[PDB]
Amino acid sequence: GYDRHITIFSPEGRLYQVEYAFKATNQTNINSLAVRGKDCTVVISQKKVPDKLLDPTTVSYIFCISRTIGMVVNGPIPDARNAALRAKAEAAEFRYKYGYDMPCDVLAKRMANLSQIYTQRAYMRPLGVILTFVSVDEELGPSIYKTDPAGYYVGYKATATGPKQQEITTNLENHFKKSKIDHINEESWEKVVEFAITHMIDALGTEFSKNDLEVGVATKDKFFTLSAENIEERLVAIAEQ
Amino acid sequence: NNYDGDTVTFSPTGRLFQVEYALEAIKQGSVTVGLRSNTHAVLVALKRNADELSSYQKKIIKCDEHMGLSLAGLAPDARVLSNYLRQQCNYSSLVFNRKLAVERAGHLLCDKAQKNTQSYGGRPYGVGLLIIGYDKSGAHLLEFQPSGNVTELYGTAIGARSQGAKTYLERTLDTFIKIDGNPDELIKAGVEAISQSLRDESLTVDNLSIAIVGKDTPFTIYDGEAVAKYI
Amino acid sequence: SDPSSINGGIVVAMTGKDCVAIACDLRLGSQSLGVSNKFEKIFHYGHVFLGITGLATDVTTLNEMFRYKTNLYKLKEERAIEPETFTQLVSSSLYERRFGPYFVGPVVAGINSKSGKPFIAGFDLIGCIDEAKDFIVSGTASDQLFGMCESLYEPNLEPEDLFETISQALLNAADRDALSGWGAVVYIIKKDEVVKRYLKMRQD
Amino acid sequence: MDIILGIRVQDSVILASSKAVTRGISVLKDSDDKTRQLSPHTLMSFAGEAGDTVQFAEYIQANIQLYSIREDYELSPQAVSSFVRQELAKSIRSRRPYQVNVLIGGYDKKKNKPELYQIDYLGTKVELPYGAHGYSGFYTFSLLDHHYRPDMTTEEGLDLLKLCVQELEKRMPMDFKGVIVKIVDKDGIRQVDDF
Amino acid sequence: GSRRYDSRTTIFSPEGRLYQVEYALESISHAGTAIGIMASDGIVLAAERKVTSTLLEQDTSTEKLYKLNDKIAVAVAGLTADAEILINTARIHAQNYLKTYNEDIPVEILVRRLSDIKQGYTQHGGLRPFGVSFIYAGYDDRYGYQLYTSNPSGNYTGWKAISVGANTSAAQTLLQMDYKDDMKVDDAIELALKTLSKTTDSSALTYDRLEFATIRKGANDGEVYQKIFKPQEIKDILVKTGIT
Amino acid sequence: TTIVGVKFNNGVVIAADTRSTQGPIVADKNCAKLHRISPKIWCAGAGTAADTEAVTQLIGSNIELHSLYTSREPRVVSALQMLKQHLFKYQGHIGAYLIVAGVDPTGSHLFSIHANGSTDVGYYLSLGSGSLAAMAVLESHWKQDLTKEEAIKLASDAIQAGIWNDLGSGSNVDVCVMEIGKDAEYLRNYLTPNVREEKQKSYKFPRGTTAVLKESIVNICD
Amino acid sequence: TSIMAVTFKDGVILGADSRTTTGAYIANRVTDKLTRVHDKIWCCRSGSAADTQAIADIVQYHLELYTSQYGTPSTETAASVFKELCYENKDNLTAGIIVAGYDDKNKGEVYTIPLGGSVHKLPYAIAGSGSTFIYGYCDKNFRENMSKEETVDFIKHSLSQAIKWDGSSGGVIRMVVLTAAGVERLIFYPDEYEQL
Amino acid sequence: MTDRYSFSLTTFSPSGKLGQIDYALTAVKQGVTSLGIKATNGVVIATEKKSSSPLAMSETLSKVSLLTPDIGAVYSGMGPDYRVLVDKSRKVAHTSYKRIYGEYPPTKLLVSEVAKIMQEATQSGGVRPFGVSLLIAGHDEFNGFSLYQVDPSGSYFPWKATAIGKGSVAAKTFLEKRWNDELELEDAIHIALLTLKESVEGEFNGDTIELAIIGDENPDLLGYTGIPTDKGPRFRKLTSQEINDRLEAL
Amino acid sequence: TGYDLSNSVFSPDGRNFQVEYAVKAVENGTTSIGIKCNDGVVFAVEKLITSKLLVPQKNVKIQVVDRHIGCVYSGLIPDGRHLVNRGREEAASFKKLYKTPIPIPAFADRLGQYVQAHTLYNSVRPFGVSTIFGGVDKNGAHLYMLEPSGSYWGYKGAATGKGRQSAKAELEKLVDHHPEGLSAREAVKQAAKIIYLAHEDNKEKDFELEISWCSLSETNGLHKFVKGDLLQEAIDFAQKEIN
Ligand SMILES: [Cl-]
Ligand SMILES: [Mg+2]
Ligand SMILES: [Mg+2]
Ligand SMILES: [Mg+2]
Ligand SMILES: [Mg+2]
Repeated sequence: GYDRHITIFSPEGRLYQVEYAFKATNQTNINSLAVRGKDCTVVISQKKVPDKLLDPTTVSYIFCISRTIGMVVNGPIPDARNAALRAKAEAAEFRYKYGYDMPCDVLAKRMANLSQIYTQRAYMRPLGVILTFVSVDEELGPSIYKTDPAGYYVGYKATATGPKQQEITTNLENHFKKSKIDHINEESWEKVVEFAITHMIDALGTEFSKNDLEVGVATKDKFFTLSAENIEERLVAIAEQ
Repeated sequence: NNYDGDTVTFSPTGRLFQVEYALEAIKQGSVTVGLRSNTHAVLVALKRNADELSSYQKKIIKCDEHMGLSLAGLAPDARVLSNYLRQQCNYSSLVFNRKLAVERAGHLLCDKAQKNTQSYGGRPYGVGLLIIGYDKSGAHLLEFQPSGNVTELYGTAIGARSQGAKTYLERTLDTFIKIDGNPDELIKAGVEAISQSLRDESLTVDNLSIAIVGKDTPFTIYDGEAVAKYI
Repeated sequence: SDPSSINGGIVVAMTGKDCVAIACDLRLGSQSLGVSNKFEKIFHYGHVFLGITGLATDVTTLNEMFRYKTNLYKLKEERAIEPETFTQLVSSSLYERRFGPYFVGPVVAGINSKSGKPFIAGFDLIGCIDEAKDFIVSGTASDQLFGMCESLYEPNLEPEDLFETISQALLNAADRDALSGWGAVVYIIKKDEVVKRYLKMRQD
Repeated sequence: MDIILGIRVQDSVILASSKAVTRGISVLKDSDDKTRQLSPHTLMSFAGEAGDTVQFAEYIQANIQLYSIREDYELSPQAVSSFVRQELAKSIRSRRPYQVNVLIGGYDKKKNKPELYQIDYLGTKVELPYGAHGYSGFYTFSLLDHHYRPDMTTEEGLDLLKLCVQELEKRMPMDFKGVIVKIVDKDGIRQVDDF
Repeated sequence: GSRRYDSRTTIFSPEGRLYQVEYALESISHAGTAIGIMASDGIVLAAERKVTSTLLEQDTSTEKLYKLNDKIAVAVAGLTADAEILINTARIHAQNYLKTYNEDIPVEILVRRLSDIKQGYTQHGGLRPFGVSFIYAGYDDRYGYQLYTSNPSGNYTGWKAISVGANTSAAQTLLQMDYKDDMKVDDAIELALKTLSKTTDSSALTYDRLEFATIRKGANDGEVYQKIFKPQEIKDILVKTGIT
Repeated sequence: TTIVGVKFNNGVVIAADTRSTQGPIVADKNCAKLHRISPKIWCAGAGTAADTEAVTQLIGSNIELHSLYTSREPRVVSALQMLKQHLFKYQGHIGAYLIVAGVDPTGSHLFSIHANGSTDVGYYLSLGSGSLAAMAVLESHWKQDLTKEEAIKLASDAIQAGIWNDLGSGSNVDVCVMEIGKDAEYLRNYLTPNVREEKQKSYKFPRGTTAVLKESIVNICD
Repeated sequence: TSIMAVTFKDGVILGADSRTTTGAYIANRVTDKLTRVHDKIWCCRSGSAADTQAIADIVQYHLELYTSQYGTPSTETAASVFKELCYENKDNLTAGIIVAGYDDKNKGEVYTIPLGGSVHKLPYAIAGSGSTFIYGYCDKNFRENMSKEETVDFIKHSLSQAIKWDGSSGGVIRMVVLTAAGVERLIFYPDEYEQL
Repeated sequence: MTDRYSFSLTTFSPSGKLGQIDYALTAVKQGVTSLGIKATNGVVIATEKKSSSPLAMSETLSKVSLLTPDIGAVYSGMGPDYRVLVDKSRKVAHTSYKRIYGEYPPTKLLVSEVAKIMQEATQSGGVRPFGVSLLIAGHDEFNGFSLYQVDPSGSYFPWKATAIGKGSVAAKTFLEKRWNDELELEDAIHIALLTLKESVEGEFNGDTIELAIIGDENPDLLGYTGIPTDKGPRFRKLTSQEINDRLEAL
Repeated sequence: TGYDLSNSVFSPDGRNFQVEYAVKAVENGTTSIGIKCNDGVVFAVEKLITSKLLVPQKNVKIQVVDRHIGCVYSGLIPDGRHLVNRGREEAASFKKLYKTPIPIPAFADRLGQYVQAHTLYNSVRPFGVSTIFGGVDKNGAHLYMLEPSGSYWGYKGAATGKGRQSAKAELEKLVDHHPEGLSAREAVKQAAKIIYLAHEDNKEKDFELEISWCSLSETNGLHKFVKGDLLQEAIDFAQKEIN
């Protein structure tokens, strides 16, 4: 069945290469999670450095796409970096052509359209990645938009991605059922990060040191990643609680 | 097996079968030998004929005044690669007034051969070449294989039963390496080396092809009556 | 060497009460030499009328082009093109040759078949739409036509009156221009009849 | 080049074309036929820039002959003249335009009418009772305006043409070495041998 | 590389047939039947729609009969979308001819170019052919009234009467039976419907499952008029010949 | 042309005269020089009439597609950027001199664009042949903190200075007001201070004055 | 135009007049010729307004993309991007640009890019039509490692003189201060600087 | 490198079927139900917003899209394919019509352009067909209101009313009983809402239902005043609240 | 199945088997390592002496890129050269536009994106090499290892080829026993040792050692080869420790 090697329809109207691209999404065995504060958007991802020979600082799946947009990737790193370089270029071009900063949701749509093309054109393979874009949009406020190999995207109140994503998802659904609102009603991003890590701990049932996590924060007019020490400071606050 | 349809396909053990099959055409090729001292470098090539009415195919091609090669395998492929070399030697002279280093000639051939091993529609070259030359760092011998692998040597041989000559040279090393300032002795050591690869048939006047380059000798080719002196 | 005044010619359009009129001379010359006295400058595509002055080769080319485009329009849209729409098509088409223009001064005239409104418009060689309630002028005697129209014209003229006005505007403008005249043609256009009259004029 | 004339009478089109080919201060030839048969009932005379004239004429001829073979049918004079006009109208905006003016004389077998078309290098087409290109027009148009009638015979048209050539021989500054005259009618194309 | 996934749409079978053309013709044979009949004073085009739903908009619909220019129409059998690609091409080609020669395009010349396009898809470019067969009804002043058919092979031929789509074998025998040369348009109209009536895969032929057109000399003197019948007019002509 | 733009409290206003010329001749007495780029971004144009119209329409089209694509109200800086980069690419040969103004989610904006592609920012701007007459008025009467009604008055005064003193400008004043939180209001022929006086005489001819040679009914039907 | 950029103890200061001119008509008397291509890399623009804007927009885009991929660009890098554009398109550009920025390693740096698209690293730079009149003044009064206030005075006095003699120059004197502390905009009006 | 797939990936099988088009329609079959109904003074198009997670904000995903101010589209099948078709459809309305004639295309012609785009993915080299069926509802001055279905093959048909996707066979039968040629717009909205309840299993409210109309011109939605011939878009997406009002009196 | 016959095809587990097959060609090659030190990086490689006829010191395998970056690789040699040629074009283009020589992380992504691009289409074959590379820039020393999938990370120490597991284990030692850092001259010795210790996994033929290094202090941040006295001194240190 050659309908399983390229992106043409199978007799049941399915694209097997797209489906198998989703399965590569979990190749790295990392889970990621994004939530929104009042003033901010936080994204946390597990950081797993197996080899002792690796320089831990160079191992990351969070990217600074633009001054305002951050992106976390679930999938193998080569495809991840391919996607990050493209999104950086598209965000820079958009700013040049249209005179304002590319909004998170528009970049998401653009990267999704690019992915859709790979599902329809034979010579291009899908990228085996899922892209979670975060920012504090100047019109829409805190924003999370996520892209997959199908070319599908949508905005989220909060989201999770990875092998244990369903655990984290229901954990978060239950919080928002309870809280009655669209976001974490918290003043500082410091406490939203704390929320994010706390509910990842509950859902995954694991403890984290400062080198087991990776954190990206989006505020009005910058997106930045935290250091080991910024995270350690954050883990301590969670402990004294 | 299933993985030998084109150059763009690896086998599960990580082999490139079209490249290996290209290598095989070399092995079906008539033997040729190269070896060098510190002052000269020599090519000897046993030429092959179709039958008794036919000419003996030319195996040695001049690339510049200070460089040239012998071939074993597909001859038109040698014509292409030698022509490319001719152009590169030419470009070096016209642009930089510089004679192309034999080592650079090696790298440029490696890089040309390699492109055909990674792209669809292409095919690897089906010829092996022995490149000799005298440049600004002395005499040189190079072995080109169509996998793109190029190797600098004191001596070697390629083609049918090249293993006889290659052993001989491996023994003779410390002798022929110091045949400095004597052309006809280095040639003799090549004709002797090539004779280790003969069978049922031996070297004649329209059979043998010798080329030599070195310190005060432009790369030149000897055939016919001019090689009788060596049989 | 001024392409718009090699051949000569004029076109004028005018609105009246529930009617429009469009008129042109018949001259085609090569500078001083008059060549043809039969060169009409007004064409129609369905119920939309187009007059074109300027370089005669471009006049012919554009007619052939707008026949082409309005024919395909009709086949795809299953209805005749309206004056407002044709005007836009004329403009797009001229601006498409922005840096190598057709040397023409086209004029559109007609009555919208849905609304019954009378409509006229004119264009520069490069596609600018000049819309007017009253009159449009074009050609080598455009100054003269402007002066004739600006004094002779009054709103809401009846078809037979409008005929006299537009004819007198054209005839007297043409007679003060070396490159215009040699005959005239006047179209009176109402909701669903069109009369074409050939005027008698001086032949020098 | 220089002189090409055409008159359409009752049942034929007559084309007259000067015989001189002049380069510099030398008349190189005095028997040049400035015409191509496009189809059996269509004739094209031409004048303009050296080289361009014949190259254009022959190119048109090839195209029309191709059309004839493909459809086993002769294109009408009106149809040919439009093809020709469009070719020149394209040419005028090319890198190097064809500087050629033409008269096309044809007999339409379906209408049983003769037709004369005058087209200049810009692609300016016009149907006429009589036509000319170049300075010839400045003498003949007024002469024909006077002596021409629409119902003249082929014989009367030839005499009218004789009047035109005589006037051109009198007042034109250059010796154009007479004309070759050709008649296009219901029976095709023939050349008048003594003019 | 990509060679693995190439069907080779433009190759000969060992018998010297064109696989894809044959299979396109097989596709076309399941399409609503279309008939053209040529009379001494006009041409009829009649075609059956693919099995209607009661909720389809019957009046503002066009699946079978298209206008090419004022003197030429076609009836379609096959993929509608493929047909529209070719129809717009033909419409443009007609206009280029008119623009070039200031004369309406002769029917055959338009037919040949469309057939030549189809042919190209069978010989080069590795694309699937157009799954369409046309009946061309047209008039020109050289041959008068003409009928042609063209199919995915890009071969075309002229006819007094012809059918395409479903049950052409049945239909062609029936036309052959009752057709005659001195026949008038109104007889041809009657023959066309009576033929569809007998060949249809439906229970009975109704106005809502038909498209109908005529090319008469039915206006004012030596001039031609195309009539794409409205639904109500098909209803009347179906009654006027007593099929309903 | 004279065209102007003036900022105020809660928005921006642009205005223009309505004269179009071919040399010394007035081709159009009431042409519209205020162009809609999007509902709340309007452009006043001077220069080559076809070019201002074409460039304003093209960018307006691309802005609509952009707005649909981004699910956002379009911004002036986008129209500004697209216009400037287009004009610059054409090295001045597209003779469009534009005053771009509008309101968007960012606020109210006022810019000008030169045919070569350079852009300005200001509280008051004027372009075209009459721009010096206009700018004289703006430099005399402009102040920081204008009401809507003051800016309209200032703008139309500036255009009047052009109408009366520049031979390149005349006829009427069009205005368009873009206020934050409201619909743009396009005030076509806001002022008509050049109405033709009654003619002394009627030149309606006695019927039959014109000599006719032929008549025929033209067939426009099928 | 009169424009300049001056390195000093704590960083660099850019200065410019505010006059845009078409012939003798002042199209803009409040122009901003000090343009940001990055947080702390700015430039002074002189020549064709259209050319220098189009160049700055392109450079800003290039450095934004550079940042995304490799972090903060050096001032030298910014000057190189300008040069590349100015040099390779020398036939179609009329742009005299001064590039000035602040690193933490390199402190204040000034690069000038004249018409041909050559690059020149200098302690300070003057350019634009008005600059001719202050070569004398600036050469005599510039010292290395001036304080912020001295540098502001040096620029204010210099441009005051450029504006005084060059009819093409005029309006306000704008300045941009580039230090470790951040980015400060200064403006000085005619009534202050005219009677220095 | 680059596209070496210059041959068709859709070819005729010996039975004469076009495999990929059939399979594309199968994906459309699996798609969520969507429908459209033509009234005498309007058209309604509606579908179910089947949210993927409850953490997703389904307002951010528009299944019903404005194409021109008087034309809307909805679909059944693959969402990504639809999204890019809408992008191309909006652009082609400008490039091949508005930039030429200075007005928006009539429904049938815009539909014709989309069909063409879809037909080419059925024959061009190295692509698969679009896995969607579109319903396009619109108005234009000379044809009035119209509703069109566009399939993966590129074929399109005008409808009085119809449905596509999951429960289309059932829903089409529902629509045959209820549709008459005298329906007012509010009557068709009501029928649309009834037809859609059949095929929706979960929650059924204005937050899970997406519905738009092509009806009267909306001057309040224009964004400006002063040109009396510009009257505003006839396309209007009903709000969450507007739908719930109609679901009470159901 | 048949999922492994064409590059860029995902298998049902979400793998690209052709890339995995490329890795087998890498694992089949000679051993090569890289050690990151205090202010620099060291590279060494095993050159199998096929025959006496190979001229010693004259089939060089370590390659310089620009003036400050070293590259070594194990697998298909010509594939590695092709990759370095590209890296040279990439570094030249970066320097041309931005003046400053290309930073190492920047350079790493250039190769990464290029190698990754050869896993996107069926019309190209993935790279049959793993490449160890790095040097010194304005932010210090960097060592990288890049694989046929396009995957790369920064390394304290790295190894590839047939002796990779031997070398890896030996590298982990130095990381544990020098947590405050390793000097460049020390790393040159250790490099030599590890290649000798890794040669056991390939001991049919005997071999020629080749070392290079970039050190801010020892080589001014430039890439130089280790030859002569310093090479022999490290060859000897290694000969010590295999006894
Ligand atoms: Cl896109
Ligand atoms: Mg694909
Ligand atoms: Mg006159
Ligand atoms: Mg310039
Ligand atoms: Mg001054």
